[PDB]
Amino acid sequence: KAKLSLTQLILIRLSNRGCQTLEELEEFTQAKREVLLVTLTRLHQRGVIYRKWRHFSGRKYREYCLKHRDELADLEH
Repeated sequence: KAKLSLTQLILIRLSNRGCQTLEELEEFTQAKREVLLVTLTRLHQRGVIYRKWRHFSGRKYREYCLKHRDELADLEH
């Protein structure tokens, strides 16, 4: 993991699985949430990684999908 950047780690992780959570990316990278969010946000502005809230077990959690139309995210969720 250390050999790759946090950008590479997230993108490759989301390449393996279309959508992951911040907590799952946290465990994957072992990086800080804020630091990962910086990468996710900068990629989000580039239209690379998209975000959507999903209600689960009485609580809403935000998850991130790679190369997934935001419109489609709204339709699916």
